[PDB]
Amino acid sequence: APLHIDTALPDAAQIQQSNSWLEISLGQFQSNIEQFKSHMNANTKICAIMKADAYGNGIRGLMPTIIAQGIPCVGVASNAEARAVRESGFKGELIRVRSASLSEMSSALDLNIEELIGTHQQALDLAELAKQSGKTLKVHIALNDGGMGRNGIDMTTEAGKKEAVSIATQPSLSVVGIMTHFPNYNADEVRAKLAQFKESSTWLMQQANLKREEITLHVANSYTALNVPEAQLDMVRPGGVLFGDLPTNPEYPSIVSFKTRVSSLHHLPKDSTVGYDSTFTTSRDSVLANLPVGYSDGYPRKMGNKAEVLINGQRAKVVGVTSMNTTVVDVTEIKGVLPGQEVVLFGQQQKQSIAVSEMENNAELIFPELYTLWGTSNPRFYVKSSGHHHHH
Amino acid sequence: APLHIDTALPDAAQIQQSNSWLEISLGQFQSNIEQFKSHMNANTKICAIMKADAYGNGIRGLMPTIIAQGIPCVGVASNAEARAVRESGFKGELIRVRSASLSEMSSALDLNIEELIGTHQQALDLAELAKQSGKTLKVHIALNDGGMGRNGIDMTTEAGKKEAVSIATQPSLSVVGIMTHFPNYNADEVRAKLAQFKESSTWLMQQANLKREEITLHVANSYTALNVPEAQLDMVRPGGVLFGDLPTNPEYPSIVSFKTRVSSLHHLPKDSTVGYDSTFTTSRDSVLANLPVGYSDGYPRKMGNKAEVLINGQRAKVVGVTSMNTTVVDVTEIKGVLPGQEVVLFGQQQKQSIAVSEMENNAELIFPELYTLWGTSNPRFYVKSSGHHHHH
Ligand SMILES: *Cc1c(COP(=O)(O)O)cnc(C)c1O
Ligand SMILES: *Cc1c(COP(=O)(O)O)cnc(C)c1O
Ligand SMILES: [Cl-]
Ligand SMILES: [Cl-]
Repeated sequence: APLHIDTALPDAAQIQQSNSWLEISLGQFQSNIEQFKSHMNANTKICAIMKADAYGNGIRGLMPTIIAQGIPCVGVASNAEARAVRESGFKGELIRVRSASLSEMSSALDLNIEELIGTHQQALDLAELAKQSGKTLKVHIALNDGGMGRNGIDMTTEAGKKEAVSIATQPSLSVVGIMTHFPNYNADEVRAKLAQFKESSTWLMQQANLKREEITLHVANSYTALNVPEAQLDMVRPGGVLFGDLPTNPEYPSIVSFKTRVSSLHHLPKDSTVGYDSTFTTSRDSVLANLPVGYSDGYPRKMGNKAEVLINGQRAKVVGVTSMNTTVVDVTEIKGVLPGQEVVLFGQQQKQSIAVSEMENNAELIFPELYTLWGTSNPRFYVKSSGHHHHH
Repeated sequence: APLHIDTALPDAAQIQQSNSWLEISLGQFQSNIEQFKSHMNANTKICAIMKADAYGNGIRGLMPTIIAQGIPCVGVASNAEARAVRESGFKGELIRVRSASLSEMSSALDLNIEELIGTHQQALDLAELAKQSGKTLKVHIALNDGGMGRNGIDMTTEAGKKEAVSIATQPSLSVVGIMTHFPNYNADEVRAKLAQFKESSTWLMQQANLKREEITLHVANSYTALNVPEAQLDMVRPGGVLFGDLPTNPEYPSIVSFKTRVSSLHHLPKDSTVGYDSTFTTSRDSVLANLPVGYSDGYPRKMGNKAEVLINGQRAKVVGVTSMNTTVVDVTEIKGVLPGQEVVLFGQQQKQSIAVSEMENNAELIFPELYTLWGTSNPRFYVKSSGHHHHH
């Protein structure tokens, strides 16, 4: 992960001289949050999950919305993300959503992170950091009832139960949450595992003399929070749906668009090869648009000869394999194309749209594999537009 | 591409609290440059190609070597890269290796870039920038003899020849180079296309009254420079081989390693699922190492259930699909594993090594697709080690 998340929001001139960039719809983000909120039970609260620099969309540009919306908790993965969240002025609960090294945890003490632990050694290490800093550190215990086999303690054996109790009774730590996480979007499996989580967490709280009313039980990602409402419990952990990436729930549109512009227009006669390995050959006299985007910007090699981009409201085929920095598009039958025109690589333009399913099939990746690396490799511009006195 | 390339080189403490990072062997980079140099004809010179933030390896950390080695020319793609090169103090020739938008070219005027043009409109636009800035701008003309169908002017038709002459005779520009680029590593095809390039460039120089001895003819990437030596001409453009990524020439080892550390060690009984979609189930009581690296750091989802990582000098299988931020490894039969130990995701550790071919097969990507995004998504640490008074 990036060591530092750049502090400045790109301005319009900076975007103008960028090769490619992300346009983030702040109004769509606001709307997705409000829509999500409308489905949450009275007794739950929201922890907005902002790992991978807010799913590529950018923590620094999005935090003012999180604050305005009064969201009480934010989740992150890296220390740089935790810093960006605190630097926005956010004074709510900040949780880490993964296991983190002792070095990570120690360097983050001033950020007031609630770490996520699933092993005795993590508890011992944090207890020592607590002792050395003259305080009690707040932690969440990850349980393995969901079957992720990832950050949690499995309690299906005597040894696992014993280890869980040791975690939960560690001197110098305050257990503020107990959680699990589900591996798929199968509502019936989630319900079965939720029941087991209730049993395990109840048992653990009894053994460790924890007080139920002081513990936040949380298990739900975006899918679960909306589609298994009885799993909302004390707190939900939506990430993807806020950003409009919950495949089961298309009523939350994606907030991200990936754009570039036409740099130059080149005339190539019939029977001309394009790109490394000469995988495409023109069948007619052609006009090709040269775009200064390639796989080092996160537009994969596999897009070549498969994907279309949008130029002047029309679909144009990407021809030849993508280069490291450049993509070539066939604009022979698109009229009105000129250098400098905006190109949509993912998103909408006039009446055309590139679907997520379209991106995934062409890239042979899942959508978050694309957008998380878009976000480390391109500047973000936060577009704010609607009608009167309204966000979207 | 990133809007700004971070100015500071990560220090040791910063790396210690990073989740994952790249280790760049500066001695190997130095050695690759010196070895490459030893094969260059007396009459050629080197333009080190540093696009995509030096192929993920980092312009800022590598420029002092380029300067010490007296390399006369550097190539870049983005304005941020051009800035990072000039900010190192480099006062040699700086060329752009792709078509760039008018907005990019205009904002870069103070960087003294020699742009790469293949269309009349680019020539007209640059001539106007030259006029407005009260100078003559230096340019390279890209010709399409190599058949990339990308940044160049195709001259196989009367219209293409006429356009090439218009580019080459544009008032207020100084043509300092004429170039092409080859689409594959087929030495016989390269030789045939080289002959055609000589014919085309000779013809163009005659028509535009250019003086041969004032023009740098350049056609060779890494492969071509080493394997078709008659194509070295006046200047070569090696990128990949300097960084140790020339598949045909394994005698230039890769300079990059991708690392993380063991965050936590988890006991999971037989018949336990791991990861989203539960694609792996333990067949025995297991100990799993939780690593804080995932696909948002550039370690792809496809690595899961395929790849191995190196821990304590031993290969360990990645189990379950990679998460956005976390990877799980089976260390049941690896002794000596402890939290905090270094993990090699790509590179060497003791007597073990992960091959490039291994990475490509598992990721289903070509190597530069991996490392360019590693470099936008992780800090770089420049390791300097050898024996006495020597770089490597
Ligand atoms: C990322 C993640 C979330 C958010 O998941 P979505 O499916 O994007 O809503 C919540 N909790 C944990 C532990 C996660 O890793
Ligand atoms: C990137 C590129 C190079 C360097 O290519 P390698 O195969 O990495 O040596 C040289 N010239 C141009 C025009 C390029 O695009
Ligand atoms: Cl988990
Ligand atoms: Cl080219």
